[PDB]
Amino acid sequence: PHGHMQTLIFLDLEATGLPSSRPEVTELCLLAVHRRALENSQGHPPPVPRPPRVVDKLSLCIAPGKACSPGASEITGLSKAELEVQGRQRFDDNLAILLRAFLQRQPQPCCLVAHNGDRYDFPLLQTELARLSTPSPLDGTFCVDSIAALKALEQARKSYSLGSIYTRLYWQAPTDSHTAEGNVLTLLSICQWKPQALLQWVDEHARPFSTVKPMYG
Amino acid sequence: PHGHMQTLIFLDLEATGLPSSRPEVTELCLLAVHRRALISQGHPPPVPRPPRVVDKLSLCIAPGKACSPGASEITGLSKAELEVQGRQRFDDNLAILLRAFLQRQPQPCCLVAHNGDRYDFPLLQTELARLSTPSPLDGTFCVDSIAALKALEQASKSYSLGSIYTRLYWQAPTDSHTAEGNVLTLLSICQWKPQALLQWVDEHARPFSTVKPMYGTP
DNA sequence: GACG
DNA sequence: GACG
Ligand SMILES: [Mg+2]
Ligand SMILES: [Mg+2]
Repeated sequence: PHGHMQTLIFLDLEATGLPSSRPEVTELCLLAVHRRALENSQGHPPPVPRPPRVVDKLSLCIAPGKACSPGASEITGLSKAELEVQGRQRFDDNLAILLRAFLQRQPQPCCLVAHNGDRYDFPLLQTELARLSTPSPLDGTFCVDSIAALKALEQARKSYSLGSIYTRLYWQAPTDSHTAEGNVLTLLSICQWKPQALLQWVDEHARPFSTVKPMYG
Repeated sequence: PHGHMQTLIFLDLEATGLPSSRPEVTELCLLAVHRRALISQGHPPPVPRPPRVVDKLSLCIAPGKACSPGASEITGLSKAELEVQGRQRFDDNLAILLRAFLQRQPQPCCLVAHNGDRYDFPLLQTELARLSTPSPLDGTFCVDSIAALKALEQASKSYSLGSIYTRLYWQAPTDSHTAEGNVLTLLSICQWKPQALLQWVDEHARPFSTVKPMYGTP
């Protein structure tokens, strides 16, 4: 299809609200894993996988343009006030230099992985990038939704939210459901359930991020 | 003295070995924090929570020489396994990245590292000297958490990272195998008495471009 | 020492 | 659904 994805980038965004509200990103986290590190499961239940030794990790809190919805502030512990008080910058030109440089240290093709990404994280990110005079640093990178991926894996009435899956696989509640990094780590663990099968699935379904259309605007 | 450092960037490096060995960085973690983000109830005193708003960067870096057996034992990293997963080298992009990471910080910026005055800071300087790019740390500052933690404790035996932690908190550090683990350990330590901590560190911050390279300038 |  |  687009060849074997050499790097998986688990991605999660915290933001000001749900899609209907035209949300802005308050926190982003990327965790780049090499396929090799990934294809590097137990019995029942299997232990929670340890993450690979070799990973690159990025986590940035971000001052949004508009205030957080009350619901989003309670879930994330983030507000427009504090991100600005504490001097967080906008989703600006730099941030894309930063992402660019971070993406630059991953062997291509890179494929972004997000949970409900096709509905939420991907179109959100696209929107936020579109706002920039800078060129997007993701044009060359691919993406895929982990919900689709795990529906297929688990096939070998269920909820497919992040926590429903995680608890189901490992019979443990996820560690941190309130930060971008927490959600990425939970995401990573469900994707390590069947590393072999999943990377195969990711390779078949990888899709260009350039196409992903904006949530809004 | 230099003014107020806006960002405390806790820093830790893993590497091929110790200073005598001419060591190369293999992993790097920065956790950037704002002076704002800085009580406790119970015994032994709880391991505090990292603050909510933080920027975190953690990168694996391929070194041009093999990891000494002791560095591999500590970190579980090896040159060949970094290279499998096509980790890059400490190059110009990296500096751009760090540049950009630091440029998202409120200035001025002060690195804090455990033994940095003797290991991380001079080593970082060496890594940055090797390449085409200007250093991103040319305008950055530095302080050692050992010296800092000395004072603060002497106003209330070993000062290895773990010894301080286990002693304040009565738990083993969560992870001593990775750069982020050490940054987080270092972070919790610096939250024992953050008020003073930061009192202590705005009095002491110093240039990083005064930092002499551990070695080399090949 | 204390850092890998 | 499921994302904040
Ligand atoms: Mg999410
Ligand atoms: Mg250290």
